[PDB]
Amino acid sequence: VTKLVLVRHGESQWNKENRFTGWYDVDLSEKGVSEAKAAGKLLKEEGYSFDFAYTSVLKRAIHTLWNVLDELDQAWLPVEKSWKLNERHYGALQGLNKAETAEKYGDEQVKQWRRGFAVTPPELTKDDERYPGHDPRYAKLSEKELPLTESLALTIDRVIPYWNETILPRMKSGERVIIAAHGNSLRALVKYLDNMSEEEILELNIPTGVPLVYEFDENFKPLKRYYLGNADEIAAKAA
Amino acid sequence: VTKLVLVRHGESQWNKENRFTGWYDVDLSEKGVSEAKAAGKLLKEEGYSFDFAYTSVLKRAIHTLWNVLDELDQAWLPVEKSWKLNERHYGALQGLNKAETAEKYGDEQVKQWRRGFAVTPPELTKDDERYPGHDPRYAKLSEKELPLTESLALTIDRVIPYWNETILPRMKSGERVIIAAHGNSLRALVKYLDNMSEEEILELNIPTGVPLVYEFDENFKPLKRYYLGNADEIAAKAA
Ligand SMILES: [Cl-]
Repeated sequence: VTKLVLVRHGESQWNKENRFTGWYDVDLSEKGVSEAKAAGKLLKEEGYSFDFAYTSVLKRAIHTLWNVLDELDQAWLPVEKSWKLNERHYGALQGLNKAETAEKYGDEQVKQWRRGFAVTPPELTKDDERYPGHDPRYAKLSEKELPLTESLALTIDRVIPYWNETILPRMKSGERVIIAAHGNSLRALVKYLDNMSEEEILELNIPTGVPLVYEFDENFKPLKRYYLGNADEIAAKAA
Repeated sequence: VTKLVLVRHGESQWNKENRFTGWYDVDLSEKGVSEAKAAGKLLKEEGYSFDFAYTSVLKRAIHTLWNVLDELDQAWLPVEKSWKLNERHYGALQGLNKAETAEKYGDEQVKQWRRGFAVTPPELTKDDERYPGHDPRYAKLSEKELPLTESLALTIDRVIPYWNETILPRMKSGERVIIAAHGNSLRALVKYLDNMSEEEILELNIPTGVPLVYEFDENFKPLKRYYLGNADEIAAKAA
């Protein structure tokens, strides 16, 4: 049995401001730093250690991973940082306040923009300051890879091949992997591993700062998955 | 003209205790964290940015690099962490107090153990708790690669091939490199780049927390090297 550990980052400064974030590279709040450190200490105490780590190119995830690795005394671990694990891109909604947006355009419209499976937020133009093409960390991306907007469906289209092309082959080689990433790139991955429908994934929100452990059989079929930590605290956070 | 930036980490807790450190994985003090952050801010203000970073597997160097990358807003940068950039291994002296050692064995003997070019500190045995073979981050090393002790000469024997086999080819490919490392692994590299003799390198101490910039010609021969920062502060630190 091979284990995989997933961790969603904690509170960012834009979560405190209630803003759509997407690929905007906002930092963790002090509270989200504390959540990362608590997750790493809990992993140590439950006896987990790793051989390799994946994360995104967004600092709220990278800093989560760095804090977890420090609590494990594994700052030396090999790390790969990939845009393919980035949060869903929120198009022209990036930076707007969610409550103000719901007031101006309607609650139902925001519910569709946030959670309709293949519904896309309104698009950026390439001349917008927020277009990823202007940012040096995406220098190697093609037009087609640079998003103007993403739904969960489009997020799935880029996270699952990376899982299949890169992360899963490394696990098959016997390496113990940790992934530190984001709400919708982890909803994408969990939808796939758990064979969930569109209707099922609609309801799922992964709790922040909570280790999610997958067990895989000899054929790398998932056998079970579970959270580490205080059950009442975690289940509340998942709501 | 291609540029390379070197940075030595700052004060560790064992530097404050005046202890031989070597491969012992001690953390930065608050003062050494501040030095890392100051070096990164200075690099930003002087207009430097990077495409790739190398460091050791020792957290005082890794944490220096992480703080520098945060000040540059390049936490997303690809990082390679290699034991081949580790500090010189201090053998059985690791953990001892330098002043107590000089008292018990003599000042001249400690001067030879610290700085005789090919003089080796007294050796560990493989059963010692400090033997690197017991530590998971060296799992892939051979007996021959696991040190019992190192002189500067032996440090050179492992740092320069890594430069020639790995770092320099990446620079030739047009990538802007930063290296965050240690006193004697950087003395090894500077001896080589500056074509210094044994007598010359004896005197050289690279100041901590100070960007050292190399310029390379079209044939990757070094053309010049210089420090960034306040000259009086740096020259004092170099003493
Ligand atoms: Cl890293």
